[PDB]
Amino acid sequence: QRTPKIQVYSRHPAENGKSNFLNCYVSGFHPSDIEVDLLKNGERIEKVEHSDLSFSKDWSFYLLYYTEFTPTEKDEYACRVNHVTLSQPKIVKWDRDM
Amino acid sequence: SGPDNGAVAV
Amino acid sequence: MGPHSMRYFETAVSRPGLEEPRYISVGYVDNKEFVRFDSDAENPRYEPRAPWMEQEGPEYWERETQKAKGQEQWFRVSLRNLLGYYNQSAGGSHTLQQMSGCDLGSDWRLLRGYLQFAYEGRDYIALNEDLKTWTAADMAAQITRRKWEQSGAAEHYKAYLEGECVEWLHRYLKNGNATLLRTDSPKAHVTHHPRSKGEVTLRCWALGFYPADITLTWQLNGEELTMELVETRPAGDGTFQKWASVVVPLGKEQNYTCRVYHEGLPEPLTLRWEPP
Repeated sequence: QRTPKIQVYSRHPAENGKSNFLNCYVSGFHPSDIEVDLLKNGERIEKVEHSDLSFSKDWSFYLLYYTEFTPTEKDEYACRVNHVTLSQPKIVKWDRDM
Repeated sequence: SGPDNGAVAV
Repeated sequence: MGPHSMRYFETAVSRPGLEEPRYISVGYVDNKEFVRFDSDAENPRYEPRAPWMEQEGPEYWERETQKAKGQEQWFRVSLRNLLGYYNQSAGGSHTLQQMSGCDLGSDWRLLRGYLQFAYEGRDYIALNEDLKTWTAADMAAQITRRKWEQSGAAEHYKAYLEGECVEWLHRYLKNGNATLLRTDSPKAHVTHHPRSKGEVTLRCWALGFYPADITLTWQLNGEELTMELVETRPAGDGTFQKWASVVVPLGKEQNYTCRVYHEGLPEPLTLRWEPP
């Protein structure tokens, strides 16, 4: 299967207590329909924005989901992707070092 | 300016 | 980096039921989106996506919008035909995609022309580099290949690619000059991540750069190292990010150098781990 690849990362280098943007870059998937959620401590963040549908030279689709956020020591951020090629939700945790 | 694929479809 | 280019990436997705397909067309100049058409919009029309496109008057937008309405119908008929070729159910979900465009040479003439299609995300039929012959990828595409060899489709697309494609690209490069000539150089730094077994990961970051073209390398005492490299990713502000990491021995971090190559830089950046 042509499953969605995921990168979860911040727009700027993370510093606890400083406002930033959390990104989930989902790519390499086909067909185009997909459900992407950003999670905070396992709960869906509302009003997450996303880019318009685009595709790469290998035909696969890609999207950027993002929200404003403030990194902290203990809040756990993640990206959850649901797609027809997956047998289950794909969850990738945000790691400020990656 | 994009292509016009014309009258003949796949 | 490289020749100037224009591409149109077009997609139609059929929807289950009596619902007509969704058609999206995206235009790019030098790998940056500059126009978009989406049939799901309240008022479907081509829209400027790069603000320098607002140098075009209302006649341009009307003509391109009419062209998109024609392409949308061509994709609708083509999706219906493909159902027949592969003996699929009439009210299902299927995707037809096209890529078309040109690269310009030093004589402002066509360097390479591109014209290919995919069905369900897989190659279907493509125009070869000669702009004269077709590569059918599977057995259903043989039906299309015969039909298009008979209709002279290659000549039709060769004329667009060598003419209109190249001429409109030259016009867009002139109008978008002030923006297209802007580069954002990468800001680079090295981070240190201790591991078990006396090893350390050194990660070389390149942040906030435009265009996306970049090279990151790691060297041990000036000798190249063949390293984990993530795919270039958007920062969300129009610029890009990338990093490259290596696992090194503890105590020998200063023997490693990262080098960043990008067109915005007067020279490549060389850097190393800077302990506090």
